[PDB]
Amino acid sequence: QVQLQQPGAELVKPGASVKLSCKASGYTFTSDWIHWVKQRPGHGLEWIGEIIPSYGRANYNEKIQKKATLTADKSSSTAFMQLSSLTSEDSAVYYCARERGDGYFAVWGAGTTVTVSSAKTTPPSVYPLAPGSAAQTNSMVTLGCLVKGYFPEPVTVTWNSGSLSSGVHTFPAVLQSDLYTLSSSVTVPSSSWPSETVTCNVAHPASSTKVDKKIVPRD
Amino acid sequence: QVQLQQPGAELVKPGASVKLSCKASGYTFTSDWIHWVKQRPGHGLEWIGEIIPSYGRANYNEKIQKKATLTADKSSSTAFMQLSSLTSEDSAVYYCARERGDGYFAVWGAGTTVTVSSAKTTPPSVYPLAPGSAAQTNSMVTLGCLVKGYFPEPVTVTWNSGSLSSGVHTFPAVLQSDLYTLSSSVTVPSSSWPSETVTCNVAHPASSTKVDKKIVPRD
Amino acid sequence: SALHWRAAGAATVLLVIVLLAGSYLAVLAERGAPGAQLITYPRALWWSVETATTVGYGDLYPVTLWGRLVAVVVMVAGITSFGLVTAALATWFVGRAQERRG
Amino acid sequence: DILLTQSPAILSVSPGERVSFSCRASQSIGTDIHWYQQRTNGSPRLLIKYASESISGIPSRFSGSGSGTDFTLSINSVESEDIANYYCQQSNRWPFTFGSGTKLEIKRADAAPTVSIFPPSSEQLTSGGASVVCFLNNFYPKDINVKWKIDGSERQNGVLNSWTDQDSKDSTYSMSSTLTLTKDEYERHNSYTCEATHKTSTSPIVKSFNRN
Repeated sequence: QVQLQQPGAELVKPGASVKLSCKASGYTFTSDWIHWVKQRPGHGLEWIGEIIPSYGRANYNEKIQKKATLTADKSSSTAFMQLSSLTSEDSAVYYCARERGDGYFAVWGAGTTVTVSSAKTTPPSVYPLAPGSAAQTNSMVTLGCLVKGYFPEPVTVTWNSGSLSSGVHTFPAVLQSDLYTLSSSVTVPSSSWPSETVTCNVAHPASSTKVDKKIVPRD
Repeated sequence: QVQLQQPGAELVKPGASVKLSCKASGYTFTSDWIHWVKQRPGHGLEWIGEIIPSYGRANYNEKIQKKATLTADKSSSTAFMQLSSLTSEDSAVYYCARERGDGYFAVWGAGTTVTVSSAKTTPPSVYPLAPGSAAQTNSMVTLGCLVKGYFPEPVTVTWNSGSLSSGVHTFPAVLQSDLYTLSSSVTVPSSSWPSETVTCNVAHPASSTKVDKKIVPRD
Repeated sequence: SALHWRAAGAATVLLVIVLLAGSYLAVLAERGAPGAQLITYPRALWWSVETATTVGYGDLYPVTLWGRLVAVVVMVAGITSFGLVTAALATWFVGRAQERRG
Repeated sequence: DILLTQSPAILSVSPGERVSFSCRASQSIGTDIHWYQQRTNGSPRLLIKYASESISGIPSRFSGSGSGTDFTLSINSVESEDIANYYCQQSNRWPFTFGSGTKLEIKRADAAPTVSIFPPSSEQLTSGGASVVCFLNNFYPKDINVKWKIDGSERQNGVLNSWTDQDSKDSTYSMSSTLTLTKDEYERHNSYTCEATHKTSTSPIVKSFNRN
């Protein structure tokens, strides 16, 4: 089971602060250290700091402007990272990771996507992508779903609640007028559809929404 | 006497494995380590791994794909190297060497030529090379023997069971249509031949054959 | 049993506790200090032993104030423990020699 | 603090070939180096610890070597799933530091794109909007151009494209091209066409559909 639980995303207005959480399960020792790593889009992994929950002492990267403050709640096995007075430079995915005091990160959290923007949150609209009536099918058929008008990133798209993985491509979002848009592609044998149902599941952490959109052939 | 005995050669089909041996004689201590070194044609010496027979522990070069597994039989004073799933990259001479736990290889085995090929084994045909009837001799005469149609390498050519060494050249084999060919040259005083017999001895490890060919003047 | 043996046993157990506590506390003290090497528990335990025995190879050592204070406690506990075993051994030989006489 | 250098930043290799990633430390760190793999949109994954120690769950293909200042992460016979970013990390001195990362690229056989065009949904039109989506899937090399034509006339306004990174499933690339228009603009045009021009063919692959 997932050892480290982190929220999917956090939208923060410039100048404001946010407190990220990392909930641990699995074996826990008084000697465990919880680390936080920052990763901006298209860039590498940057070490931020660490904390030992059993004692509460925290250390921080001295080489970068100190934006973080680490704390830990022993009773809920949750580690926290307070980031304050943020700017666009602070937008990135923040991972938490567990180190058994032996130097390496055995396991990582899924990461929390933090977005620093003045824009307001907006859930995505999911539209179907079924072939036109004149498209000729081979032994395989390609279907899809359009996910537009959402903010901030990210959104998670799965097909048939995750049971359908092969032949799936989900394209990177494009930003236009403070809103993101992307489409996801799925290919199944032409014979299996529509007899066997095909549905995409779109989850948007920032708006706490998750919707399904069944793909059926055009009239 | 030869301290380390290794078979001359081993032919292995691609994907198969082979177990090389290194039999030690001479002083033997519980503190001796037997090392294995690989050398591809025209290249340097590459350390593969080591084993301490008295305990049986083995260490291996971590920097290269691990093809070897070392074992040792205390009763027969023989060290073994199991090479598995070989490709043409594994064809080379493999030496075993003894180290007295003081860092250097005091003595080396003769090496085992390992050939990875789909071709079948074939013993060499040895033909004489005597001067034509019109060749004019000076104070020295050059004779020889042709060794062709063998596979795999190597073959060892000596003259008069090794007693004749000066004035001898054995040329590198040439590969054509999955078979090797080479000739060996010998020069003796023109006066001494044919009164004193001259014979070449050709040994081919892979076929377990060793033949002699007396060189006599043409009719 | 006799006092010197009990004290020796007690000193040994105590020493082991100081090595364990010291290893843990050294890492806590040293992380946060640029360049510190005494920062993972397994080698810190090794470090604590070579410190308690007074070998001090120099492969590992504390650079911070608290790591050094922890080190001093480890040193003194180690010296005291082994000194106490020596003292127990002396007591044993002395008692026996009296016997050999009467 | 220890600087970890990973060069080259990108490595292109052919399938089944052995590959080696380099990581150099600014000073000697014994074997206190660890390797992580991070696939697109995924979290980092421990591959090797202390330079050469195996992690359960990781394919035998992965191995590490080195000590001192020079380290290597190797993969015997690369396959599509190995496409990702690779990072080294040291735990010799405080603070722990990460290498700058190396991207793995696989050079497969050329592949023509599978093109699919999609008409706006009834659900979207109901909101006064119309998006025509075209997929250019599983092609290689990644260089490709898409052109939109409405009623035979090339259209450029309202078009946004998106390219995936090399796919860890089959080492190919894919691209989406979305032409967004108002319900009105969409109602005053008949045919919409998507054309893909790729190295694999002198002639473009075109897909169209009529609004009727």
